[PDB]
Amino acid sequence: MQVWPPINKKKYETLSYLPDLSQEQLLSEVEYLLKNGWVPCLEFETEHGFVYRENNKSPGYYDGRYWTMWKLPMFGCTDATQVLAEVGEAKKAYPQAWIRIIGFDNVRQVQCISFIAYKPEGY
Amino acid sequence: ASVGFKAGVKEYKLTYYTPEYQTKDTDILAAFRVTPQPGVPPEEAGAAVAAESSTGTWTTVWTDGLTSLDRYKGRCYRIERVVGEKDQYIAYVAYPLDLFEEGSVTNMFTSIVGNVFGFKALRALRLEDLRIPPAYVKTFQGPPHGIQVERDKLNKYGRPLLGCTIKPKLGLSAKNYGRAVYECLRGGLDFTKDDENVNSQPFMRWRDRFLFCAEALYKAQAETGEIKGHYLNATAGTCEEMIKRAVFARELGVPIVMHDYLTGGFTANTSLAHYCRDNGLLLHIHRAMHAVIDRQKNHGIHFRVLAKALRMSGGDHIHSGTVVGKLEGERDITLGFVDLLRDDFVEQDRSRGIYFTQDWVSLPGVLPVASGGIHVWHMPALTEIFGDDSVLQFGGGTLGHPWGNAPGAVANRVALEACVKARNEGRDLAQEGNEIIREACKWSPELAAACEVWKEIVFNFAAV
Amino acid sequence: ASVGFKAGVKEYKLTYYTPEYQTKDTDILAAFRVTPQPGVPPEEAGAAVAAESSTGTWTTVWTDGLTSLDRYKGRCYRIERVVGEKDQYIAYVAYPLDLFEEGSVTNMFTSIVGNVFGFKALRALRLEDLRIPPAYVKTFQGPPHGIQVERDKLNKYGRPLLGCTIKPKLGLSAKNYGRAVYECLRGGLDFTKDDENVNSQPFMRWRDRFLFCAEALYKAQAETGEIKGHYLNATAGTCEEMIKRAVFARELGVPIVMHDYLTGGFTANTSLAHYCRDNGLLLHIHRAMHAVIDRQKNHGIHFRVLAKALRMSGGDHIHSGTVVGKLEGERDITLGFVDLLRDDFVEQDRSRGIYFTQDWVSLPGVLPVASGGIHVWHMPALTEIFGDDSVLQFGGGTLGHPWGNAPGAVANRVALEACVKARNEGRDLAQEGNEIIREACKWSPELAAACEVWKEIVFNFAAV
Amino acid sequence: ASVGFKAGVKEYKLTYYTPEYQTKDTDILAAFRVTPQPGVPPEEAGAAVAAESSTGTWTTVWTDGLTSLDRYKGRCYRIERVVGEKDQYIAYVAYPLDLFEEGSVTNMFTSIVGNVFGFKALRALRLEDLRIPPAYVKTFQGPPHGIQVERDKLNKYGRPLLGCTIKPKLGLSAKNYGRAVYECLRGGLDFTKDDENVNSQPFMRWRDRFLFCAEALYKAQAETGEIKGHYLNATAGTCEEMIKRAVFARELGVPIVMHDYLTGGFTANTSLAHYCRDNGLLLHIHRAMHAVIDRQKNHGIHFRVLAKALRMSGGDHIHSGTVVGKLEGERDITLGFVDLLRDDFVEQDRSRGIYFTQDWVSLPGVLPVASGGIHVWHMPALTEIFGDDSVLQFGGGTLGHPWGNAPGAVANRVALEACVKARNEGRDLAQEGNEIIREACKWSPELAAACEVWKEIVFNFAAV
Amino acid sequence: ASVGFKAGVKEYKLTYYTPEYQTKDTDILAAFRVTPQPGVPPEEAGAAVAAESSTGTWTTVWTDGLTSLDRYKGRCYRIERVVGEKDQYIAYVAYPLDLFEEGSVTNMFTSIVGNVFGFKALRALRLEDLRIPPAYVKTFQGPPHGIQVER
Amino acid sequence: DKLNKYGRPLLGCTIKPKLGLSAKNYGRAVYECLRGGLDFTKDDENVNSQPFMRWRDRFLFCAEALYKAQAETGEIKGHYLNATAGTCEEMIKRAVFARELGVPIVMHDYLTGGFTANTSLAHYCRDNGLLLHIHRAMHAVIDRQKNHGIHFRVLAKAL
Ligand SMILES: O=C(O)[C@@](O)(COP(=O)(O)O)[C@H](O)[C@H](O)COP(=O)(O)O
Ligand SMILES: O=C(O)[C@@](O)(COP(=O)(O)O)[C@H](O)[C@H](O)COP(=O)(O)O
Ligand SMILES: O=C(O)[C@@](O)(COP(=O)(O)O)[C@H](O)[C@H](O)COP(=O)(O)O
Ligand SMILES: [Mg+2]
Ligand SMILES: [Mg+2]
Ligand SMILES: [Mg+2]
Ligand SMILES: [Mg+2]
Repeated sequence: MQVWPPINKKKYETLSYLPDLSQEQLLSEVEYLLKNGWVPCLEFETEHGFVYRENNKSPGYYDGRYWTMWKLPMFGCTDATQVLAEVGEAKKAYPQAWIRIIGFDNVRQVQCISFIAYKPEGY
Repeated sequence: ASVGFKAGVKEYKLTYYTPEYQTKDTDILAAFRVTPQPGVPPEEAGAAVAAESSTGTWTTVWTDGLTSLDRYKGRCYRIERVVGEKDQYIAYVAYPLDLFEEGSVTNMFTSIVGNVFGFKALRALRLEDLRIPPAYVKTFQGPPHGIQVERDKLNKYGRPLLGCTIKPKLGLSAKNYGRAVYECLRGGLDFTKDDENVNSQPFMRWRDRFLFCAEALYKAQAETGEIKGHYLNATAGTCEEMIKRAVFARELGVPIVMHDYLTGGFTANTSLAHYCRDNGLLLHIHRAMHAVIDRQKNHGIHFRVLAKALRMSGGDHIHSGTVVGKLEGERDITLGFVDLLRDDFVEQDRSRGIYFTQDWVSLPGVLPVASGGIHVWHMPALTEIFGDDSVLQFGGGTLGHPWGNAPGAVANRVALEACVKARNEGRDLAQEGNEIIREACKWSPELAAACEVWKEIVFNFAAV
Repeated sequence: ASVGFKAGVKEYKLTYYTPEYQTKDTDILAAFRVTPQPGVPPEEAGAAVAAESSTGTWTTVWTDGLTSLDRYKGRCYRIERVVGEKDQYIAYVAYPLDLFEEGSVTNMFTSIVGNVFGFKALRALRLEDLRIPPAYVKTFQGPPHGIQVERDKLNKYGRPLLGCTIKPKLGLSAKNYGRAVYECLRGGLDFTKDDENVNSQPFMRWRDRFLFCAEALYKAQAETGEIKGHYLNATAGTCEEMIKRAVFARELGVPIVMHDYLTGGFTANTSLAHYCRDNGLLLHIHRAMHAVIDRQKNHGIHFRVLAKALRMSGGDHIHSGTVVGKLEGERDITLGFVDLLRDDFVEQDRSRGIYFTQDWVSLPGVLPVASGGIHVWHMPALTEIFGDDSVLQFGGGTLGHPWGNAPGAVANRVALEACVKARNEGRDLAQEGNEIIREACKWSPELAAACEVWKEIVFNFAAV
Repeated sequence: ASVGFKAGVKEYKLTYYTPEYQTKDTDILAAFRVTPQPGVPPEEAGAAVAAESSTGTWTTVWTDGLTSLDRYKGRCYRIERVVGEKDQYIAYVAYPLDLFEEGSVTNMFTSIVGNVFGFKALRALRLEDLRIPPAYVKTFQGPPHGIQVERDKLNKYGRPLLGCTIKPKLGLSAKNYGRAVYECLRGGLDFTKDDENVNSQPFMRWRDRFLFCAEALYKAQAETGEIKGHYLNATAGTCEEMIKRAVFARELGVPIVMHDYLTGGFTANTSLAHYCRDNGLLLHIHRAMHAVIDRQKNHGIHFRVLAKALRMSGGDHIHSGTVVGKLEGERDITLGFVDLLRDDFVEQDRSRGIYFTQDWVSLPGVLPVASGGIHVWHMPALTEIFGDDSVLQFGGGTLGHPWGNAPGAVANRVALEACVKARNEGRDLAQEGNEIIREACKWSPELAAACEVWKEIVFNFAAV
Repeated sequence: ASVGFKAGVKEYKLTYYTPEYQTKDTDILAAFRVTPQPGVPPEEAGAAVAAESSTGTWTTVWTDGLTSLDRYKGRCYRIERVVGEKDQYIAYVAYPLDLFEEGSVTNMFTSIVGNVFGFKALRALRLEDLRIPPAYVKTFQGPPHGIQVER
Repeated sequence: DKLNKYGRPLLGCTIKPKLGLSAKNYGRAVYECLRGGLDFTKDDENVNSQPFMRWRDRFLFCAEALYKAQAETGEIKGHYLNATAGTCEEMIKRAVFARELGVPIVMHDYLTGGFTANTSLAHYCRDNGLLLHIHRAMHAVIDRQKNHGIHFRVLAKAL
């Protein structure tokens, strides 16, 4: 029997409960996204790794959800490899950034996917 | 008027059996599965169902001449034999728009299912489907929020949302409830919730439970760094009581409340959906009492209708069944209505029990919830049958884990991420299912503990 | 606590089957008629029904040790074979008081009927009766007024109250609705009413209907010199809507409103009863949708329970059936729940379907209403079966008379006063029925006209 | 009716003395201690007390025949001689449910104690006990929260909660009150409070005191790291004023308020309990005026009744006496009603003055408070007599300490924790009392200072 | 999305002129009487009127790829010459129901007539008729009473 | 004085596409414009509450986003929240939500709404401290032709 620790296990939604994704593994993801028609997009954050509630507490309001867009959604791209590139490209420049990869379904307007591509040091 | 008033009885057939009829795009159509009484021609049974459902009674009344039944009469425009079935048919009835109060499922239900199910001339009646026209759909608010906004709010994408019903059903204290909540949530569940009969009782009062589960979910969200929520049950005995509770949840900043739509009722639900909309709470619908109506294939109302009705009155989530767990429910049918719950347009598909094309003219879709007697070993199936746009709930399956809630949570969260990646890498949750969680059981101590425990459990029993 | 937490499934039987059990005076008791699935021992079925109805789930959860299930567990204290019946039994379950939220039928139903009807292990489940303890009865308001104050208010003694449903069902304009109303009431009917599906529609809007029916009942009351009333349907799509209509009836000073409790919902009904109580409006309950739940002898809820549920929620009138007319209903059963509806104490009598002694500790009683496909020739029977404390309604039976409403009203008033005196002189409504009205038909022109028209009609068809 | 109306006086005896009578589970029963007037046969006395308390007057009125007194009459079903007592008896009276307005102690007391205490035919009367049936208990809300939730909320377990009444009684300025409050609280008391006659006066106005005491408990809680609270007195002259203050504490976020239930009244009390319930404040009741009713053994109302009355109206705390301090109270009796305040079921024990078994059907229990003239050297006894579930208060005993409030606090805390461990180690608070604190005074400077000052004080005087 | 975001201006004609289009029974339809500026092909004027009336602006914005204009774009599905008339035409436009707030004429007019009458490219514009579909009609209360009730 | 902005034109942007963006994307687009250095972003005059995005949802997210952007830049930001609705009750009701969010400006299409509703809104704004931006939709229907109508200088005086 073991006590799930109460202390350095901050999560990042989808896939954050499996072991660190290998680049191959990560590749599978961008691959899937693609397979489906989602436009891949990147957003990084260097200051508020997690939601807060400083400006408001009404129901549904949480500060810290929005992240910074890395360049633009790569519409038309089909090179899984090219987005991966980008990830590399951003840890260079924002080494302390948390970087994530998302997938837009433009017909439904929902982010059909999202998985963290890179935590900064000590996360 | 026109044609003298001639007092006296006449068969229904004469006015409500209209095979001639050409449905209007604004008509409400209904597929009733009728089983008459011995000497009753189907077209009479069929005409009674349509008459006594719209404009007519059992004898001739002069007043008809004051208006015009051609405009108002409900009409049986076709019967069909139920292949390989005991004098059982499909009577199709069409109801002109003018007959229904806008915005009101209550009204719609009062008409279509008001009195006809007890006719002496019928021995059993069952409504299978209703075609809601766009002209009627546009008069409803529908879900406070729907799938996309819910995701957008909680910031959660790609994979089923996970949840757990605290147990025991009744008997836990305000405080234990909180404890249990926090413990399940920090583990990695997205939501915990009140059992559908946890309202406000001598053992635990709603205001006490609400205050402590708020404390707890807030603790669990800070800890994990992932938005959490606990469904707080607002079902009450009076609308005033009901709103009053929803109002507190709002005071606390919590994100979702819950309501037993059938025991509460459509009139009360509709009110809560409006209150949620204006106040920004997500509302979880629980379908208690439903199987009282939707089980027997020969009498009652089919769930696909109950489900439609809710996307109309209001709800962000609705319990859709599990196929694979403790309560009844077949796969094809479920698939059918789940599309009725989430899609914009659903094409007619008798295979799956959908008798009419449903166009929802952009009414928000509702997130189906898979709950009841399901565990770790079902993960890949649920994942398969339902897709990411679903909520999967672990009651027994969370508080039932050998090391307690936190661990029991972690087990499920891994089981599912596991299945999700298998899927994404291209594995086949249906064939390859079993290895996948089996595989993951190996790398996860909490997942393992789980696997061992519920390995041999299934709820195979020949369905109704 | 005590006894190590030992994870895993176990049969329901181990905790919810307690034939040992001695029911407490404050326990809710329920007689369910269960039909298991082939390999399910009744005592397991029965315990599943009791566990999944009170405190347990399908596997073992440590939290139970936090509280004490001996205090809270729902328990199956006996099974009985349904003599001469297909593996069908009467599981009897007992629910401790502590489990139900005071004043809430919503909560009671959520528990007793929430989920058990869809268990895979069962194939059919039906609730036949519920024993409400005085400790729980006392937590309800009950009817806004009840039999005595309603007669006291309307000033009406010694005979059934007479009423009529305006027809056509849907389609008449506000104005025509009033005309029809005035005409029926001036004739001698006590009441007229909205058809359960007349709410607020394009053809006729609620406030216009209410305004003209007031004008009309006021006309007829003045004319005849007898207090008149028109049931104004407050059934709406939101509680706010509902209250809002109730509030205008109050503004016009009219004496009674009406509500479809089942399509509306217990939550909304209770709120209306309260409002009616505080503003002194009598409330007429229309049980639309009920036959979807109460028809089949093997699955569902029995009306006697629906009937009970309302006397708790609140209603001054409830439709009780006719035995003799257009919809299903048998005499003994009926007599059975009619006593459950009006009397203070009702002794158990399996003959009549009453499975438990019901003590109402002075909750007011509700006036049963006999309606649907009844005419002049049924008078003596109805009078017989129901007695003075009933409302007998003539829809078709009134607007279908060859000389219109007024005369058709007169027709029924005479027929009934006819039967009442026959009765009082000592004639025998059951043997002597037929001559009595037959004799009257001879002296009354309006009555005559009626007799001739419905002479040959009856609705005999072998019951379900 | 039946039996001609025969005008004129008759002895009570004829209808209200019914030794035949078999009490019903829903009857309210009362044990009155009567002392007739010389020529009054007890069974007359007894029937006067029962008649003039339910349905009758002094002469014969015909109206009685309109209704049925058998249903309604209060009834004296047995007298008993007060062994070794001056023509004093125990008349036992039974009141049927139907006579009391639900939720209203006001109603119940208006009946049972309304006029009989002043009959000329009696010379003294006194209510000793009342049996509230579960069917009447379920109609009350009872305490806003109760022992469990209060502990759960404040996070306090295993030992009596400690508290202090700031002194002087009246004359301190809003600011000084706050000063004194922080100072008591930082020392280790859980609660400080308003003296029951501290409302709003020229020397210090309620809004001013509330604001400063908020400042101060917030200081003290920060400092100690232990939830603190200060009873804010809401007793006022009008309900409007009263709620208005209740409302301000809510705005401050403070956790408890207080009310002198007897000088305020039941009507206002109950309002307050409801307000507290819905807004989450804990209510402490202060029994000012009670001794006006409950001291003499021959005339009045016994506190066990006043105490029952409160657990019905609503209170989280109630003062229960000290046995060992400045005001009257004997140990057994006390033990007796303390159980009546906190237990679920209390078996009848004439030893301890309990004349009837009392089932509270889960009403939450109230926390008894021990106050007035108690000090360091009483610790062990109080702890003995009351148990962990008690509040023990040190007014003088705190602001009476040689080094001021903080130290005084600390003194009592150690004294009590001291007692608590001794108890837990298995020492005998009763035999071993005295060493225990004596021992600790040795290790605690603040505690010592204490011991020295109040060593020789006791309040032994022969009780009433 | 799909098709790279390519910055810069483009004629309206490219997306708002769709003579192909089959009107849906829930579309709001509008008959505008357009009179272009000298060098403006009616099918441009007509597309300008449809675009600046529903979903677009004057240059290319990437955000379009976030949603899908085929669902939302307003669309000019026919032009007709005003027989015996000074370069004047009947542009017909179709607006999908999803675009209008229920029950709000204020919303409906804000779209259909909000900015188009002032385009530089047009010298005169006039709304002649609007087809309101049953699905939008049922979202209005309409008159308090109407002819029968009043009578 | 309020926004703390002096010497130069204030800069602003209307999010596009006109209709069809989801509450969430609107917020995204808003933060992104704002962080770049625009003072204000705003609703397109026909952005009220529609099936694709409901007013309460947009208000909540645009609040998140301008609050992000202002933090980041260290320069007061605002996003015109459109309050134009079908009934005064609805209209004020939205006005009221912006007030609850603490946001600094709202907007109203004064001509399609009307003067009666406009004035109500101005009063509401006055008393509750919101700045109101008026959008002149429909105006060209009145003010273009040189021979018939009302000249905008009048419409402008009227406002
Ligand atoms: O109370 C229960 O039994 C559950 O809460 C699950 O607890 P477990 O997960 O421990 O079984 C049920 O899924 C729904 O409540 C049953 O209904 P539905 O068919 O409508 O989902
Ligand atoms: O709508 C109707 O058909 C009635 O209005 C009667 O009209 P008629 O008198 O013209 O038939 C019915 O009695 C009740 O409404 C039927 O239900 P119940 O069995 O619940 O009484
Ligand atoms: O005002 C007072 O005298 C007290 O405040 C105590 O102050 P000390 O602690 O300084 O005496 C008394 O406990 C209660 O108030 C007296 O009554 P009760 O018998 O009901 O507890
Ligand atoms: Mg449940
Ligand atoms: Mg009817
Ligand atoms: Mg005091
Ligand atoms: Mg614009």
